[PDB]
Amino acid sequence: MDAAEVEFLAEKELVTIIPNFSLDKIYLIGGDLGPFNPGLPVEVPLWLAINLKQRQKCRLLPPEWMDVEKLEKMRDHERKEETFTPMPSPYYMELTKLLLNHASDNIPKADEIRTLVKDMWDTRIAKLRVSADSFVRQQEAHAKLDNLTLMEINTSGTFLTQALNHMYKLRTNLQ
Amino acid sequence: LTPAELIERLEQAWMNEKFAPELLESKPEIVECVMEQLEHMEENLDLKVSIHQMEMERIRYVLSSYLRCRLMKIEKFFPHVLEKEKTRPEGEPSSLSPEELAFAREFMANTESYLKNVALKHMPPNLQKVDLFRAVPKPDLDSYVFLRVRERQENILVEPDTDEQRDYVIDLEKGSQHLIRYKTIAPLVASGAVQL
Amino acid sequence: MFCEKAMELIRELHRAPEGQLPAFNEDGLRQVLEEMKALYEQNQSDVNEAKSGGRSDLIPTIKFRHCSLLRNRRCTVAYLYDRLLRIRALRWEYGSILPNALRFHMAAEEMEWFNNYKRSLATYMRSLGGDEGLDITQDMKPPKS
Amino acid sequence: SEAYFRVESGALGPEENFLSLDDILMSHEKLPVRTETAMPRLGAFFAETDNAVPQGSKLELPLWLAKGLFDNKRRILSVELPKIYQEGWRTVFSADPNVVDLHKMGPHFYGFGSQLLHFDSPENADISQSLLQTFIGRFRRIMDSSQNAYNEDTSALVARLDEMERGLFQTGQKGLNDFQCWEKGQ
Repeated sequence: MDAAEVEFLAEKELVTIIPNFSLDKIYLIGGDLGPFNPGLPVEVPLWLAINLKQRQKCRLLPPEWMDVEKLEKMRDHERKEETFTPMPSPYYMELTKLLLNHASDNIPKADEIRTLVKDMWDTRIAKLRVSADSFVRQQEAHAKLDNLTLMEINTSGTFLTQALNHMYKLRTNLQ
Repeated sequence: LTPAELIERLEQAWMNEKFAPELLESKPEIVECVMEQLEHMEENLDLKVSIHQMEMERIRYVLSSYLRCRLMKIEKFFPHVLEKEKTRPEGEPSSLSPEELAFAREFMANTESYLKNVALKHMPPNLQKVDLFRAVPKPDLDSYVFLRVRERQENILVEPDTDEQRDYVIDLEKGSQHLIRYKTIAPLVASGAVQL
Repeated sequence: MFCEKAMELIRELHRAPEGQLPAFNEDGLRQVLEEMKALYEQNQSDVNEAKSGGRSDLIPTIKFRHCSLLRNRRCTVAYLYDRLLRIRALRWEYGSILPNALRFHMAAEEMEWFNNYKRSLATYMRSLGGDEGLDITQDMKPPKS
Repeated sequence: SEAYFRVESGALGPEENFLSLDDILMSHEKLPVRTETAMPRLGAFFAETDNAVPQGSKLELPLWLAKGLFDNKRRILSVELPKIYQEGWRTVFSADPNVVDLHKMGPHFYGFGSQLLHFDSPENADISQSLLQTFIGRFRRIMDSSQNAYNEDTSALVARLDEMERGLFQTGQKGLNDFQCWEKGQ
């Protein structure tokens, strides 16, 4: 799995748009969507929202958590904690990337939001490094990690699992 | 039974296949239903049109990726894929659709023939037969993986290594995420209690 | 000494990055198959003496020759199998028609393996959807409009 | 490139993978051995008893050959442990594993070491524990540089890594670079 596929799953996440056009509810294989009404909030998959925004047929609304004040508190929280803290969304990195790239005009303080989220990612990947060192040094064989995101797990998880596989062989070569 | 659920099942197989170190069970009923849905929708074919075709592409992509992943595994362990199917007890789920089986057979014949005509037949009388079941690596089930618990499971034994003294029990809670050896939770992947 | 020629086949492929395909080493393959013949002939002779006409003092030499045979055999098969894997890759990276640069470095037999392979893939992909459905060679990357 | 799925090494397990080019290269490396008999015709270091090798002859044989000629009874030959696995280096690895250049002293440190266990050396337990501890002690520095945690030249670190570590380095680097290209998709 590559990062493009992680984003592919993120695109399924629902977001709220403000249509500037009218249209009867559509019947997609994954579920009904709409109806659509000018000026009325609608729930649609991220990939559809992105496309409609590009097509300039709607306004993108930012997630309640995509706020400089809240993100600023989350970043400080993540730094104070030795473990991983609960992230706003299971696809916070993908939603920031896609929304800021296609609707920064609809997101206030987009510049700052980008820095705060980039910081959270930096602090969490670094923490993952320190966490893995502890896991390896104590030669652990199992771990719970409810707070990690898929993008994070996929980005450095092949390294950790490859290392664990080798250690397993080395730990059992005299058996 | 619904289309939405059909798609969820597919993505589940797609993800599980991507991370499992071995070839997983064939899901013919899923592939077919997805092919049908695409065919039907394709025929039904204004903005609503562009929206439908976009979704069709998303689904087509997952199917193709899933099927592509299965072929590489079939190719990687081809002798073991054929031997396992050969001794598969009646009733147990096959790791091969009728079509994938044909593909695997052909891969074997083609490679064995190529190997025979190019070098083996030109070797001494006592060194012309190479056991492919031994020459080709089997899947390594002692590979670590990450999973998402879909259904609560209890009394799961974690085996750090070959020293029974380090063994301990664990419980997997719904929604939680874990890191552990694949061999320990393989049956859970098959039953769908867990997701890789 | 022994099995050095076989090592040249391995180093050659090993220094070829990204899965590149250097010219098929016919000469190298021939020289190895010959060494095997020679090793087998020499060994088949000493074994006679060991049986009757010599001493069980040749056994150590006989094992040495045997190991050298198994070693040459391991290297050539490994060499040939790796080339097939790199060639298998070609179908998914270039398509069904290969460029001159690749086909000119491939052995006639490897070209045949490739064709048998693409013919089987065409059959698999065609049985997937209706009469002719789903080219899983396309949509290699997630859709993004 | 993407569709090329070569046979991976198996050196860390019971035995190497037959078709693994990397294991074939690893098993070509030599190890100290001492003859325990006479080897006729093989004297040309490849009249005197039909050109035989003197019993009790110290030789540098490729790992694969020694494996094939070896036997616990130690009748054909006996093997000595390369320096990098003896008391001396084991002590240095134990103090701090990061200082050693496993490329220069390897380059198949862990894989040769694992397969070396097949010779029933009395110090097999010392050799084995040394292999694991060395990887454990080097784990962090490899992960750190593979993800460029400190924005420093990795070429210098990668040059002192054994072949297994270099692969690990690759995986880590590939994962991060893939993420950074995605994150920058227009």
